[PDB]
Amino acid sequence: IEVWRRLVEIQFPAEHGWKESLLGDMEWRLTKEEPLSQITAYCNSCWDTKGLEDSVAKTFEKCIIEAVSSACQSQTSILQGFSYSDLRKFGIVLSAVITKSWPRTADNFNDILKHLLTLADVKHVFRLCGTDEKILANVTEDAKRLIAVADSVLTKVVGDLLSGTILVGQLELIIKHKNQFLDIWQLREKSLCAVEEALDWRREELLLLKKEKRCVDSLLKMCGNVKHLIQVDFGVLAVRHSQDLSSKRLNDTVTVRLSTSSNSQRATHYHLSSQVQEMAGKIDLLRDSHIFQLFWRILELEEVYDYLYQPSYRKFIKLHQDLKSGEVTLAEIDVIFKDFVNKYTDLDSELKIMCTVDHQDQRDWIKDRVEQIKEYHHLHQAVHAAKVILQVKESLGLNGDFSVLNTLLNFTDNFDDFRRETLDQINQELIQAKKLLQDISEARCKGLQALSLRKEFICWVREALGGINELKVFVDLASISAGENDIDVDRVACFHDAVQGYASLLFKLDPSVDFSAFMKHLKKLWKALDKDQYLPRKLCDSARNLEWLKTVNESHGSVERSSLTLATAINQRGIYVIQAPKGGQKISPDTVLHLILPESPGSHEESREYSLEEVKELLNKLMLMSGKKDRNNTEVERFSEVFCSVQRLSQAFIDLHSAGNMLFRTWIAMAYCSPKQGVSLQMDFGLDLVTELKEGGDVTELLAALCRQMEHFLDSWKRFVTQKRMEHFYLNFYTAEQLVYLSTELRKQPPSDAALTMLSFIKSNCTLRDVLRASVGCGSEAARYRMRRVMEELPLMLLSEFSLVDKLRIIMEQSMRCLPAFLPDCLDLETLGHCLAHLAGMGGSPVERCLPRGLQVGQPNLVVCGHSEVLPAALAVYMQTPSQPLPTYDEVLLCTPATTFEEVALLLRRCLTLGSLGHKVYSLLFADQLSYEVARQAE
Amino acid sequence: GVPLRKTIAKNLALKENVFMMVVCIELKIPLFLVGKPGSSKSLAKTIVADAMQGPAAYSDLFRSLKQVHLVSFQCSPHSTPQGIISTFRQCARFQQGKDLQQYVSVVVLDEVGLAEDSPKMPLKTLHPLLEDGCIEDDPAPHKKVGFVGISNWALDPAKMNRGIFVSRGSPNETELIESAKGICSSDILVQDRVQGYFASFAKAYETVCKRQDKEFFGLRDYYSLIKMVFAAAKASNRKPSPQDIAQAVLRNFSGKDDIQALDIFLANLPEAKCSEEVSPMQLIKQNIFGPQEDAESRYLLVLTKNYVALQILQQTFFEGDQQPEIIFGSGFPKDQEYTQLCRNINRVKICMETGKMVLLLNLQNLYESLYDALNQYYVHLGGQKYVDLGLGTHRVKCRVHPNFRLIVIEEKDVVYKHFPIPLINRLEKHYLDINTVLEKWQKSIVEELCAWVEKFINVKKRHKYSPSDVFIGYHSDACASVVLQVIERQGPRALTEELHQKVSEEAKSILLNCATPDAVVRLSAYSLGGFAAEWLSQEYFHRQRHNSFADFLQAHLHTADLERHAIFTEITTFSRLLTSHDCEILESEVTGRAPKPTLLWLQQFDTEYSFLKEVRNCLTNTAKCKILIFQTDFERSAQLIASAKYSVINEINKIRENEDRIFVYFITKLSRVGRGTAYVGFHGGLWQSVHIDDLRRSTLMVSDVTRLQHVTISQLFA
Repeated sequence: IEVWRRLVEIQFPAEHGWKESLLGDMEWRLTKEEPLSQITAYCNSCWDTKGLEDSVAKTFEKCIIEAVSSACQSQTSILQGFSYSDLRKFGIVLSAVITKSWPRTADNFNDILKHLLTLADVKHVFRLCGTDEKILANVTEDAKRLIAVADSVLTKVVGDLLSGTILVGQLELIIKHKNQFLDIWQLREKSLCAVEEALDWRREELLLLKKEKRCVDSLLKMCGNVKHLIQVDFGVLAVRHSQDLSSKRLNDTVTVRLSTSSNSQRATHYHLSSQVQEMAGKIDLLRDSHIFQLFWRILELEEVYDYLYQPSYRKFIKLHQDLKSGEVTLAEIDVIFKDFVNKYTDLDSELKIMCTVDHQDQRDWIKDRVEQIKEYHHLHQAVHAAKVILQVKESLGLNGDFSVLNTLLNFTDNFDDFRRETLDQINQELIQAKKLLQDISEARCKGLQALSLRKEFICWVREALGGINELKVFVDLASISAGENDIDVDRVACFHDAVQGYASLLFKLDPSVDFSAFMKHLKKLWKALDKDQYLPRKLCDSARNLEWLKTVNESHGSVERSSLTLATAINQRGIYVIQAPKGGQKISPDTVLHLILPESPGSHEESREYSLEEVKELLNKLMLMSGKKDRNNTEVERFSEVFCSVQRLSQAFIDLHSAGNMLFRTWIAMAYCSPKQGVSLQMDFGLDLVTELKEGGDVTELLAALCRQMEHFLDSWKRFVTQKRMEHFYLNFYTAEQLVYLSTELRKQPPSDAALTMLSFIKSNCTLRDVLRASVGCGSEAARYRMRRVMEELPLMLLSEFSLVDKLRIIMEQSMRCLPAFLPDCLDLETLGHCLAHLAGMGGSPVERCLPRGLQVGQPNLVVCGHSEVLPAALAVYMQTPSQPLPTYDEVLLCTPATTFEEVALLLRRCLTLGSLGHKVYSLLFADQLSYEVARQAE
Repeated sequence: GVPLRKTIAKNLALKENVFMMVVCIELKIPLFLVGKPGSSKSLAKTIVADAMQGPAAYSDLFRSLKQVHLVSFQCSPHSTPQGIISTFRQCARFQQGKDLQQYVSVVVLDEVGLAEDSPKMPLKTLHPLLEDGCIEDDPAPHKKVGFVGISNWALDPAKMNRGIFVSRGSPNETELIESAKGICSSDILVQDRVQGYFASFAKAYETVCKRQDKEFFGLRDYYSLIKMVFAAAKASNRKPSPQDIAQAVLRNFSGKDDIQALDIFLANLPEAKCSEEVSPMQLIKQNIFGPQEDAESRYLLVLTKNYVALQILQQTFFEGDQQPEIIFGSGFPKDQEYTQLCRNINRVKICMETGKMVLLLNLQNLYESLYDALNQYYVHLGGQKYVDLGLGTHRVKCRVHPNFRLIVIEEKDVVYKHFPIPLINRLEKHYLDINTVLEKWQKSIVEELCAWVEKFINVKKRHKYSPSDVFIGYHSDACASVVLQVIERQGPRALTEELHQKVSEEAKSILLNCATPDAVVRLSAYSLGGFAAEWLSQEYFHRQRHNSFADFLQAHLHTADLERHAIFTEITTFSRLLTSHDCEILESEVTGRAPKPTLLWLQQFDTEYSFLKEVRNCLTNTAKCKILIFQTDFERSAQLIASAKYSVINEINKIRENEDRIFVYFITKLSRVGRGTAYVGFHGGLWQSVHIDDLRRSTLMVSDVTRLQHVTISQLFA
């Protein structure tokens, strides 16, 4: 620190930043320490004697205040176990603790009290300030103010406690934090014993208030439960109960204890009548009693007492005395404790709740009543078990005498007169029958039931299998029959488990098996149900699906469900074919792509053809089926991969078709999902110059490469078309499909009338002789030279490259150079453009138009007008030269949401591009309706 | 007779809907049910499909009745008439060849109100199709199939072909209390105990529904509240404690900012005296690991900001082998379409069967396939549960493992605007952002880290750099992610300022791991050799391995943990990506502890399957250590990187039976200036973000920088 001060205080000019930098590095070295460690070094070590106002002291004080802030935010009490040597610096730390620990709402009396009680450092602050004067003297003025706030708060709290004027929230927080409160007050009062008495007084009064609130709440909840039938009106009490107590002053809510007068009996905010006091007390005692809740059927509160409470309490009293005496009738036990079955611990709780009233004590009789009720319930369960056993007897066909069970049934029929007896006087014979049925629980009764109702399933199982040994063969057949859906396949396992579990009763049983021998043959089922909890349900599920199980034996030997088998075959033999649609069909994936599935030796099914939708159906099927945790996914994955690969190839074809390309017009590709004689891909362009191309290997690698080349050729073709469009003007009159149509037709003799009509827009009233004359000039000898050149070269070029993709790229390049070599009956875009130019020259006079005033030549003009005005305005533009023929699509485009970028592109290209013979005008109308994409591309 | 689940509300609404559905289906009356989500319609649809398995029925009643096969079509604003036509035709094909007195095929249209006024108006076909089954072709008896239309949005009666139309309104307090009693009926002690709470919860639910701006909470939330309180009381065997009511309410009625559910429900009750807090992480956990019983909770919707929830989920709960599968939209060029839905639903199914938890990423477009599964209305067979999944025209019943769970991660605003209201009601909704995990002091540390960043960038001529230009991958949430990752690695240790300092230092170290060396040199220079600057230079150049990728690799192989068998690292660089020869050098260095590292280029892959093939080819080697390196040039790309990352995580989780150790490196080549596309890193979670200026071993300069930092240029030639 001495080197730091020495170096810092050097009087370098401020502009340079010597002191700030050195002090920043020193502060950095401090902050590397623990905040409490910084505070410890600050207070304990006496380094400060150096001059308390230099820059190092202020930097370290800053760092220490930040440390104290961190500790306060961390709620770490730093003064506990603390030590200090410099009273001034410890007072600075103490002041920082006081100020930083203070709540943000520094004046909230309740938040101040919460701060004082919750934070431990407050205890230390008061302790230090109480011990010796020097700390308080060294403490700042903000801390002294906060201490004065603390003192005022505590003295108000104490005055409220002693008098009784305290709010209930303050009293609650004080009770929860009584120790800190009383220590802090002791420290203050020594600085400046009845408070303990006061806090006890107020705790007793607050417990009374909360008792009454909870009694009233229980009564209110009872009335809310019977709400659906009976409504009560106690507005005053509901308002009083609804008020939040924390704000409410204790002495208003309840009379407080002061020897100022006698220790008055306390009186509450409610002022409950004696009747309602008793009622609410009891209803509170029985708030958890399930037996007092039901126990009854707009009312006033006195009428609620008379009708609802007294009957309920009287019946509860009488029931509790019936239980004590044992005079409780079986009918009462059956009505009341219908719910406690298998909940005898809850019954024990309930009965102790009944005891809480402190009449009919001994609090032990309930153990006996609980056991008696267990016995009664087990007896009725045994009755049910006996009935299930008789049903199983008749279902399975046993003969062993079970007359003894009639005893329980003898009770079950005369259920009504026998039930006039008590819990102990029932008999010993029924007790014995329960002793026999002890080993059958409700789950075991449920298994037996699942067996009973299924006599037809039982007979069928016994006719079909005759033994568990046969089940496995049956299950194999069933797996063939299942249906490939989870429920369908799982039916087989359900059946297998059912039959393996219930095998003893179905097969091993001898019809003459008597009662106990039946119980052991049942113990085998006991072990099965112990190992499997859903076995009865599996039985019932098998019985519901009996007709399929019947089909299994005779029929399902043949089905051979084949959904993944189909995919497997497609992978092995399958062939995908991509080709230009036949019959003038519209271009789409469905029309381009289709699957051939042949037949192989050993499988002489029909060679099928599948449509893209059928393959997508197969795929959906595979996916919803394929959750089987098996490697079979490989076939689905091969299937899906090849499908997707071929689909990508198909879309590339469609793109080239849409772009107006000609090579891929007669092109057929066969992709062999697995090689045929070494061939995985086959391509034939339908051309005498291009021989069949075939390549082997992984189909998907070939397909990806072929798709990438097709797509590269697509971009290259788009460039080539844009280029020829700039090189030739009239091409822009047309789209790609129109250009393909014309390329094909104009070579014909005669062309189609549609084509001559389409040409009319360039050369009015076009005829065959016009096209024949237009063919001159474009068919230069250079073109025949190129054709010969490419026709001779291509064989060598293709022999020099080996992979199908390189031969295909060669073919693609040479087709962009000289397509006539490949497709002789088609005109290349260049010869077509030339023919169009020749026609355009042979036609009438050029069209000379002039824009009206306000519209600038060489500028993109824009007019904005109401809808109705749009169309007449476009017409005035042409009116300027009323002697000129009328415009057409060449000059005017009317825009629609369905207007494609190709239309706007061709309009713009007709306007801007050179080669035209006249000064036409170009209009793009109703553009607002265009899509954003098309307008963007047009710009 | 029909075997309903015990926690199912056997309410009047479901009763009437089932009765109507049965009578109308049996008699081929078209029936249209409209009501708000949770109004027993789709439940009735599944119950009636299951009960009416005529011969295979559970009761003699339905055995007397006809056998029902449902063909379902999910209507949308974009559904065509051909869809409805083909649905009716498929049902006719099912009815063909059968006794219409013992078999019937029914057409079920879901969300018909969506198709109401679409520009194509497909519901017009309804009129003819309901009368005979034919629009132009000649009638036949099998073509007249039954029909039920179920919708949450209102319907045009004139199109219903004068069928039977039942429109329900939002239930009232008496109906909500009856539904609740129905839910609890399975036990009478519990039902009585909770009865008091039913009224308060109904009043609160109507308050929430009137308060909220858009329909965000509905009847499933109320019903699940009753269910969860019933379960709590049942397990405790005592009156439900305030904390359980609070927890149930928070689980169900959280997810919306303008909603103060617990305050409303507490306004109706005095339980508030306890009012302990429960964090969204506790609630998400309680959903995913819900404490033998049919206590199945709804599927999770986590609303997040900037894909943040994934870091929290991966880090906190999925530390061990519980790592779920990420179901996401592929970022590869040639894979976004139908086939991606097919593979995804295959994976969803496989995870249901196997019991693997699923995370639903940008796949809301998968909802039509999962719509019925989210309802969690289950058919049963042999104890096992089956739920419907469809991909196209095919709906199938698929097996759900009790351990299966579904978490959809979506942006809050995308949910609020686009997500259909019934989808929002089918899911249990919670908001999760790093701010919701970080405590006050951890958030303070984040603030301090942002200040420290800005100082690092500029000062503790003077071009005034930006933090993204220095801490490569920096973004608004980077410091929060860093602090989260740090404290998660620290464990659940209690708060103390010592931890605060250690966490701050770790965060700085990580950011510095992402810094340029240029920046650290600058920081020293501009601090004139400051203490901080020298400490950071030491950490960067000496305690970190930015000198190449080989040094980083070696340090990572030696120092990495042994518990984490899969270790994930993300690397950004300005240099040119590694070639095979650099991997040969890495092999020569690494050989003896791992095989040749496998270097793969994400851009080279057109399909997710082609990528997965090579990931598996590598992961199938028996080496006890494997180093996989994925390369990408940031030119769009973030989608490719993300999809590849998810795929590698999934495939490692799948190839995990082995205790082999996999080191994954994702290397992204950036540009110091850039092309507008701002690379965003600090993805947090399982990843370590490291910047390497240059991945090569610097043959032309054998020096690690910071040696030249105290040498002149003349000495270089001496």
